[PDB]
Amino acid sequence: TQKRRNNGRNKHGRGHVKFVRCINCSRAVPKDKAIKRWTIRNMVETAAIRDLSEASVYSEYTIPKLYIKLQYCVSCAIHSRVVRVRSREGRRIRTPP
Amino acid sequence: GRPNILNATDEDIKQLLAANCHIGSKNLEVRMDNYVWKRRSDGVHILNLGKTWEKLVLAARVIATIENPADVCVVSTRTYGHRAVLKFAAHTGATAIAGRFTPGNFTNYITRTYREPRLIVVTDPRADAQAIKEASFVNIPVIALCDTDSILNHVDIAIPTNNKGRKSIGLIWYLLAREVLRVRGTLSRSAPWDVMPDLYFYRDP
Amino acid sequence: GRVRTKTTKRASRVVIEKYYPRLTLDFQTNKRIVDEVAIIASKRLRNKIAGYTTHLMKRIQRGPVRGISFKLQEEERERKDQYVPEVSELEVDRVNVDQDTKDMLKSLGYDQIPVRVL
Amino acid sequence: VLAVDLLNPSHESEMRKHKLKQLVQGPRSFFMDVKCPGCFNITTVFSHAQTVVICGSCASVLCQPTGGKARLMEGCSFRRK
Amino acid sequence: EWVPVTKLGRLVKAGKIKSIEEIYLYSLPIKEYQIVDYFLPRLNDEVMKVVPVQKQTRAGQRTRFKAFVVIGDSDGHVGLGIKCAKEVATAIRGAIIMGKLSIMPIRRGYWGTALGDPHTVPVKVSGKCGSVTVRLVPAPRGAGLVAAPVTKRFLQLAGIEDCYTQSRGSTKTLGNFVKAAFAAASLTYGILTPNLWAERPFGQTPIEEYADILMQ
Amino acid sequence: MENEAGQLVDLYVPRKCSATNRIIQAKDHASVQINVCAVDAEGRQIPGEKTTYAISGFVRSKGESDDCINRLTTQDGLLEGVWSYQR
RNA sequence: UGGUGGUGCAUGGCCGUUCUUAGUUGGUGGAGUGAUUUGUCUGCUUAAUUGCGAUAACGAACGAGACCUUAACCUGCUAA
RNA sequence: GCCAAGGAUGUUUUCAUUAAUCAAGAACGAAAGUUAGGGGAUCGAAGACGAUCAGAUACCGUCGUAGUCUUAACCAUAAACUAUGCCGACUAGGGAUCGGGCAAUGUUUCUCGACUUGCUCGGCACCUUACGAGAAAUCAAAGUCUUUGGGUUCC
RNA sequence: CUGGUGCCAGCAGCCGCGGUAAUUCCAGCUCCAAUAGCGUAUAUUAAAGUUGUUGCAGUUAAAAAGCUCGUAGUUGAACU
Ligand SMILES: [Zn+2]
Ligand SMILES: [Zn+2]
Repeated sequence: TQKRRNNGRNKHGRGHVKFVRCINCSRAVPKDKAIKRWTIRNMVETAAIRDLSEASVYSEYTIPKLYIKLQYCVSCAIHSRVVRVRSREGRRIRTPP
Repeated sequence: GRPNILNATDEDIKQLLAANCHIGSKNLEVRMDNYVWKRRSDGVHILNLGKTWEKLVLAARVIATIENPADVCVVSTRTYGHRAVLKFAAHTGATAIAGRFTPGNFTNYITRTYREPRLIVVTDPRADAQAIKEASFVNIPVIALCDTDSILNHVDIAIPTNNKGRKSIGLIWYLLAREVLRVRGTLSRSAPWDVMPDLYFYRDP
Repeated sequence: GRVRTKTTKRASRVVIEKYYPRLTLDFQTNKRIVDEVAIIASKRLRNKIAGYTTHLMKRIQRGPVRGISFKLQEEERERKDQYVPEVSELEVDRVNVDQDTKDMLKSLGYDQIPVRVL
Repeated sequence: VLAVDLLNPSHESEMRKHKLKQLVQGPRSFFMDVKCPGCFNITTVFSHAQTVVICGSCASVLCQPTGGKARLMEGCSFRRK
Repeated sequence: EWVPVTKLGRLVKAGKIKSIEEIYLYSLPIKEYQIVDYFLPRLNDEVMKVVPVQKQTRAGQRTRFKAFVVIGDSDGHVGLGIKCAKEVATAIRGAIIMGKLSIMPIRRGYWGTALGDPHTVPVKVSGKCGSVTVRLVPAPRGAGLVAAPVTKRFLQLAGIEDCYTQSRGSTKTLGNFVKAAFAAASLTYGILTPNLWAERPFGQTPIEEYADILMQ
Repeated sequence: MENEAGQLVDLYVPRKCSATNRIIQAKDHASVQINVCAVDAEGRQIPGEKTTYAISGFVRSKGESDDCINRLTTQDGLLEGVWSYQR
């Protein structure tokens, strides 16, 4: 029974896709079949901005930030709750929440 | 065949133009390609007023020649058409339903709400798709106020108007009620009707 | 949890729609009229009905409620529904914002002289 | 719909159609006559010419072969027949 | 005592509709079985089967007796009724009600030259419901009803004396078998024959003709 | 159909659709027939005179009922300027 | 004919757990050829399928609630 | 950078049936595996140790063999998948998307490019619907099939 | 319907019955289909649209070859 029309991943007009590695476990996962998530974080805590401003120079200069991308396999994404099992009708909703 | 007295009535044409009964939505639906004029810029479809009026008189004639005035149902789920359908049922012997439709009115012959009318007039096929569905189930002709963004399934007579604005809804229901009242009974064509279309409009208030 | 039951809701709805004009907001008076009109079995149920009824009275006094209607509200509806202003869609000098509608009016032969353009 | 005059399509409808999908297929190109901006001779050129046409008199490149219609650069007036 | 609730039922109670074919001409939905009873008496029914279809509930099992009834007048009207009820009697009476509500007209013709009354289905008519298709084809006079016992009984109640039947799929499912046979029997009027080429005057319809009586 | 005696024998003759010329079944609840009366000058439609059109359920489900009704009215002369054969 | 001789896997009546809590059974309609499904729930809230609200559902019933007992606060309403 | 090639598009360009399908017959054919040479950083079959449960012997951590790279010869298979042979015709509504072409007295750029809009051809697809199909899941093909026949291989 | 054994004896083409209330085990009675015939075994035909030219099926039940070229073979646009 074909659960998903995509068969679990988006791939059309192609025969092979270069695989990548997971993060929590580092499993072999296809590039499209993986789960891509964005975690844009700051270099300090929300409560550490005041301490940094008191103990910084350069006239309260803008604190930088870190952009990193995470690739999760199916099992790790489900376990880490970044991706969860949905109902049959709700599976088709590809729009992010 | 068709008398020339039933015509554009330029004054009412100007009223429809001011009420924006020709300013439709951005989609076309193909099934109403004939009811639209040349495509205005920024994707606004303008409706042919002549065709709109001709369909309106045809709808009025269909509403006419019904032996029992009390078996003409009116449906309006949207709050915009509540006042229009109430005034339509006040001026004409028809019946009107506003808001909730309670699916199973025409079917389900056991319920108290069962009415079985002979002809159904619908304010908006998209918002009243339940009523059209039951009408197809129970063999009832359908007249509907339809825009370019409206499905015409199981719709026999379509009035190509805005269907969205309160001015467009009120004016069309007033014109339809006036036309059906001029077709028979009283209210001769030469004498203007005492009531005016702004009564059909629904206020907040 | 002090959620009322359907019996209290219906009983409160019927008394307010039956005796709205002569009802008094005072708890003692509305309990009196509830006792004199209803055939309530127990005083506890009567008190709960009266409490819900007077809460509905304060709610209506604060703002109109669509869940309950009576003769006064029906008369208000039948009076406000006849309001009519002057004509609005055949006034304001002329129609405005009509670029291609003028062309369609000229083509149809029902062209109206008053037209602006954009 | 359900009643279409296939024998006599709309003129606008035929224009908004592929050259082959029409009721009768036919060319959409045209042969035009070009005069040099500083001469008096005539030259017949094709709309979708593939090769550069060289005028026999004192003139520059007559047309540039593009993917579709040939580019016209010099200040010449063309008549279509 | 029968009290009519629909306008068609009230007209039938008044005894003003001519025949059930007038209703069939305009395809008015039928919600009461009393109108069919009044317009079609002496209808004989046959109980094809009763089966104990069960549902696996939380603790035990919810069993409902499913009954199949074919009711026909043996003159051109048959109906199929499937009803699930707690006991045989209520299931049978319920299935009879569905059959009466689903009574459908059957068109009959001749195999060759039109001599006497019609005896067979006019053309080849087929009906498929759930991989089981039943094909009724015309047969010469006296050929009999070459069919399964269930389909033979259905055609006897349908009023056809000669017909050849072909069956496919899992015929052991009697519910699908009778439904496919009923569809094949009922689609005969849906085949546009060269006979049905003359245009009818588009009659007045009983409701539009008799709406004045629909008062008080 | 007729037998040797020439008398039409059948339960009934089903009505053919006015748009696509198809038989309307006995259980075709989607199919409806509408009636439009004849109007003289200054309104006051003549009672007892009308023209009827039957639209089959297949057409109504497909959504072609509106266009078919417009075509039928144009052919019968009860409507003008809304349906064009050229398209 | 008596049996406190046996069979609680033959059962009747009753009792104890599931359940000191919160669901169950129909009808008429809509979906599926059928088994079945909706009605019996997005949301909020309650001990509660308790209620408001939308709602192919509508109309019902049982249960809960509701009902009864007990416990104090007080009435000179015929009293010893 | 060079060499050879390919589809689509434009075309009042050339030949004129030169075409579809394939038994047999041949080219290519992941990864792993083989023969040798060169090369061998990380990972890593086998293996080496230490918790682990009663037993671990396997998962876990470190190291680490063949292997993973390249050259010249091999083979011939996988969930080699769109679990869906190829060619041809017809069949509903929408919006995105790649390549090409046509039109814009539309915007923009130091003669053309970028953006936007409309039409068309050729692809990758998506949403709705089901006239229609199916046993259903579902399918614009798995439709045009009891109303069964456009042509042709494999099974 | 009645007596005997009681998951045993045994039936039983298949499902299935037989652990004391056996309509299926063996004895009595009655009835049923055929009749000087009935039954059993084997080979074949119809069933079998489960050999499909008529007339099967190949996404998930059995089955589209990893892909491409292409010969026998089959099929072959319109017009005189
Ligand atoms: Zn992982
Ligand atoms: Zn030149």
